[PDB]
Amino acid sequence: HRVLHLRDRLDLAAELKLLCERGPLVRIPLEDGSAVHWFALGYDVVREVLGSEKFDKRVIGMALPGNLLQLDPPEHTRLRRMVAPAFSVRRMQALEPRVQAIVDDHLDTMASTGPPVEFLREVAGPMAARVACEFLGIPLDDRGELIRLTYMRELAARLRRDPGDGMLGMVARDHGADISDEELAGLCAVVMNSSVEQTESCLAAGTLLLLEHPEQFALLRERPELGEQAVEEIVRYLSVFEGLDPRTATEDVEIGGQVIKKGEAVFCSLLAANRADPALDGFDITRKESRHVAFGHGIHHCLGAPLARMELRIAFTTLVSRFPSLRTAVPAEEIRFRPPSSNVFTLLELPLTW
Ligand code: HEM
Repeated sequence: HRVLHLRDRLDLAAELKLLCERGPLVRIPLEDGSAVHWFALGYDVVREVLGSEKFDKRVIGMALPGNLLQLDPPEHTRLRRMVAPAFSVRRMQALEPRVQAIVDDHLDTMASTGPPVEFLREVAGPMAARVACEFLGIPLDDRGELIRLTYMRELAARLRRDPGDGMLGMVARDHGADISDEELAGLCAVVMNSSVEQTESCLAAGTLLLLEHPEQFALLRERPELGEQAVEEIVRYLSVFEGLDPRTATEDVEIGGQVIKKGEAVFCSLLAANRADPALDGFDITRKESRHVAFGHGIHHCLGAPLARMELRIAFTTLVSRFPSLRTAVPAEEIRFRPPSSNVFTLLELPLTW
């Protein structure tokens, strides 16, 4: 369903805009009669689908342990409840100064190398990866290699036998016998993946978005208290996680005024839900409350959202303050974005100068 990923730079492609005009829930019977699929395109219907207990995440026509996105209740609940305490408000507050210092480290490297910089590979990527290591509690001597590769079972088993700090230590200390080596390794892999894919892309493309709106780049500098609002507006506008794994109805269920039959698959487009409403779509960090589903909704709602929200706030606020003269080293119109795919949305490189 490639149409759900068609963009014009950061905005929706006309072809996808045209599709959204067909209403927030669109029935898509396959041309071969093999199935009936649905596109959930509106904010309310996407929330209705994702909150419903009447859908599962069955495979339809690689499964890895510790991957919450491939579990349904009650197994999903069992694993999620064991890892959830790593993201409490208490734990992000304890972690904030150390994340601030990691961000400052990478912006120190940037200011010393001097311009230009390829911001994606040289700043955003490493920053996101290093924050992930700190959150996870990766031992210092493993971080360089772990990041270079993005082994995991060997790493997870060793840390499990001697709990450290961070999320992995907490999990092994409090649930050592209830989580296997492969499941702990799977958690580690998802966190690294979500950091070097989703978070890195938000950092790089969000910097571009701010640079394309220099009034707001500067506003965040003069009013850093806007950081939290800025993050919500950035993740809404970017929608780097564009479309979700299908939800299959386990029984007939009425959604958005239509009957989704047992066995039919619903594809939620976060991109469309976040962007298709022309009314209030303009990028504006002074919006006090953003209407978006950039982190999903329901039992699979992004487990890392507290970390992502804190890391992005720290990164963007510090960046605009330390580099008021930042600008793209090429015209914004020349930036390459990855072509339509179910993979995370990202630009391919971001040359910056200052
Ligand atoms: C800007 C960055 C991020 C965005 C936009 C994002 C987005 C999302 C979305 C939309 C989902 C729901 C997928 C679905 O329901 O099919 C999700 C799930 C998840 N995310 Fe994030 N994510 C981000 C960063 C992170 C980070 C930093 C972590 C670190 C732990 C993380 C861990 C997870 C996990 C484990 C799940 C699965 C939860 C479950 O199935 O119960 N993500 N993410």
